[PDB]
Amino acid sequence: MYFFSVDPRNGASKSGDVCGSCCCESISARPGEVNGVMVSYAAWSAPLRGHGLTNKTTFEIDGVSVTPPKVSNAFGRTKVGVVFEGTLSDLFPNPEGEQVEYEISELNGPSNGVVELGANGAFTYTPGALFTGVDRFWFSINGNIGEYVISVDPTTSELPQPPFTTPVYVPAARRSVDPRTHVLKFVLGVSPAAIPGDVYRLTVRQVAIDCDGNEFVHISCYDISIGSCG
Amino acid sequence: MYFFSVDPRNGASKSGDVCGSCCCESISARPGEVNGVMVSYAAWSAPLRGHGLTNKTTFEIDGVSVTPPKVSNAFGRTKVGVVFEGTLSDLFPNPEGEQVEYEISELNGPSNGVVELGANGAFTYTPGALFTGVDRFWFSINGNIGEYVISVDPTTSELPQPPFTTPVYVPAARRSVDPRTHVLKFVLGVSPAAIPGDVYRLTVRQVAIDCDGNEFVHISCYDISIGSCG
Amino acid sequence: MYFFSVDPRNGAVCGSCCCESISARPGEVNGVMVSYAAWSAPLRGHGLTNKTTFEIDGVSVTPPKVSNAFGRTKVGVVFEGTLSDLFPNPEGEQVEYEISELNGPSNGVVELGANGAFTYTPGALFTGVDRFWFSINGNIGEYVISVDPTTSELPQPPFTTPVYVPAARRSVDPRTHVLKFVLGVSPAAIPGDVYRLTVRQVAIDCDGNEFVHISCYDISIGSCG
Amino acid sequence: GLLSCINMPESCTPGWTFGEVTQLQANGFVVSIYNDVTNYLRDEKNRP
Repeated sequence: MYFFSVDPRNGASKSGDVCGSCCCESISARPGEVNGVMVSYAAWSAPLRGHGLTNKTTFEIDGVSVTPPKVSNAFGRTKVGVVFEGTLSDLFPNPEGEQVEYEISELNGPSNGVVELGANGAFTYTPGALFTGVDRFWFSINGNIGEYVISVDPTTSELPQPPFTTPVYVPAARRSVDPRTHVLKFVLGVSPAAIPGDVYRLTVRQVAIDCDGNEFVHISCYDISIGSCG
Repeated sequence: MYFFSVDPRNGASKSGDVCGSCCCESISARPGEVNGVMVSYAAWSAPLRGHGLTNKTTFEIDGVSVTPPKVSNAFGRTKVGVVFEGTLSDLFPNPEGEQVEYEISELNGPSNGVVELGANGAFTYTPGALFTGVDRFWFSINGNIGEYVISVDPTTSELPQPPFTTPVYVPAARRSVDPRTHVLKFVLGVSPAAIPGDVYRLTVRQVAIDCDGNEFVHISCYDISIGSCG
Repeated sequence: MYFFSVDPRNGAVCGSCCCESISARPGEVNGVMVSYAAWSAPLRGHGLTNKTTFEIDGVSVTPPKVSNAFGRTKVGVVFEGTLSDLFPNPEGEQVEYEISELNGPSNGVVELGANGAFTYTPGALFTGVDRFWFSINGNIGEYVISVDPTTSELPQPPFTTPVYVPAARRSVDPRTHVLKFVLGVSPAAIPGDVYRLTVRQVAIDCDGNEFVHISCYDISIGSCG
Repeated sequence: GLLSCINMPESCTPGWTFGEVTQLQANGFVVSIYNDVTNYLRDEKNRP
C-alpha cells in the first residue's frame, strides 16, 4: 500500500534536493502484483474550509516506454459444457527462426476451467460444469508472455468481447474517498504481460468541494516503473 | 523452521537491498528432510485494513540447476498377500559395470513391508499382510540414489499410478493461513534423490482480501539450495 | 553422558562435512542425549515420536586381524574348543593367548589350556547365549557359545559389531523434546578407527503429519580414555 | 602484466581495431595485456 502526500499548492517549492527533477512521484511495481494506493489530500483540502473530497476522481494511463510485445494476445469463443480446443503457434511471429518452448504458468492459470497443453502449440480448455462468463489464461511463448481469453456462452445466443486488459490498469469501481480525513484510496493492477523496465504514467484529477457546492480541481502524476523483484 | 518476513511493497525496501538483492530469499535443504516454512504478511497486509489473507495460495517449483540423475526410477505392481520380485540392474545405464553395489539404505527403507536384497541386482519385497496401498523404497546403485515404488492393490484390479515424487516438492494440502496474525504456513519436503549443489526456485502467489471481498495479489520467490550435510 | 543440541534449520561445528564428534573407549557402554528442543518447539505440535532410525558406517576400519567363532553346545555338558586356527599368524610369531578377566564369560568359566585350548563349563541349569573376549598376542577377538536346552538346538545370533546402538534402549520425551539412546563399543574395536552414526528423527504436528530431520556423529574409537 | 613466455611475431595490423577494443573492454573480455577486469557488465536487475 503506497502512501503519498499531496503538495499543498502554497507556492511552496519541492523536488530539488537532488539532480533530475522528477516531480511526478515514482511507484515501483511487479508484473502480476495488485497493490493499493492511498493519497492524502489533507495538505491541500483542509485549509480550504468546505465539505472535503468528492467521488469524482478520473484517471488516465499513458506509457512513456511501451516496449512493444513480441507476441500478441488472442480471443476465443465456445458454448457451455462443450470442450474447447485451440492452437498456440500462429500467435508468435518470429523474425529469426527458433524453437517454441510453450508454457502455461500455473500461477496464472484459468479460473473456471482446466487447460491441457498439447505436444506442439495445441491446448484443450475444458470449462467447469455449470459456468458461463469469461475466462483468461496467460501463456509464455519462449518467455514472451501473452494472454488468451475464452468466452463461454450459456449455449444460447452469444457473448460480447472483453477489452484485452492492458499492462497497467486501474479497476473500474474500487475507488473511495473519506471526506473525514481527506484520503483517496484506489487499486493498481499490473498485468503479468508487463515487460520489465517499462515506464508508464498515471495522471490523477481529483476535485474537492466548497461549503456551497462549487469545485476545486487538483491534478498530479505518478510514474509507474514496471520492474522485476518489485 | 524457516520464518520469512515479506516485503511491504511501500516506498523504501528491506533486507540488504543496500547493493541490491539476490532477489530471492534463500532456503538451505538436505536430501530427505521435511521442514516447515512460515511467511508473515504483516508488513504488507496490515496497512491494508481488511480481512487479512485467504486460502487461495498457489506455488510453482522450477529448477535453475538440476544436474539430471544417473540412475532412472522404476515402477512395480503386485496383488495383496502375494510376494513381489524385482530387478535392480536395468535402471543404471552405465559406461561400465565396474563394481555396481546394489544398496538399500535403511533410513529410507519400506513403509509397510520388508525387502531382501539379492546378490546381483535382485530384490524380494514382501508386503505387509492385510495391507493395500502405495509403498516406496530408495535404493543406491554405486552412490547414485533412485526410488522404487511397488504400490499394491487389494487384488481388485490395480492402483492407477503414483506421481513419482520429485526431488523437491510441496505437499498437496498441509498449508494454512491465519487471518488474525497474517501468517501463512506450508511444509517443504525434499526427496532423498536430490543432488547436492542443485538449485530450485519456488514462487508463491498469495492473495489477500479487502473489507468488501476484492483481491490484492502478491508474488515472492525463494531459491532452494540442496546441500548435503545441512 | 553426551549432550548435543540440534540445529533448528534456519540456515543460520561443520568440522569436515556436517557431522558432530563423539569420543569412545573400547568396551564402554555410554549414553547420549540429543535435544530437539531447538528444532521442534517452534513447530507447535505433539512433540517427537518413537520412530528413530540409526545407521552405522565406518570411514576408518582397520580390518581385524583375528577372527571370531561360534558354538552350539548343550545344557550341563562341558564344551571343548581350540584357539589356534583363529589367528593366521602370518609372520612367525609366538601365539601367546589370553582370556581377559574383564570380559570373561557370563554364566560359565573357561580353562585356557597350554596351547590355545579352552574348556567352557556352562552354568548348571542355564540355556541361552554367552560370549567371551580373547586376546591373541594383543589382537582381540570374540568367541560365542550357544548352550541349548537339550531339546534340539538354538538359533544363531549375529556377531556384535565394533560400534553399535542397542536394539531397544531409545526413548523420547515429548514434554522436553529430548532423545535418549545408548552407544555400545565392542572390546574388539581397534583404536584409531572412526565410524559414522546417522540419525533420522521424525516430529509430528497437531494433525498427525511428519517432519523429518537427519544428523550425524563421528565416533572416534580412542584408547586410554 | 606483460606475458613473458609468448614471443608472438610482430606485425602492423594488430587485431581488434580500436572500436573492437572498446567493445571488448566495455563488454567484458581482457583483450591484450590491458584491462584485467572480469566480465560483469550487469547485476541482479540494475546493470551498473
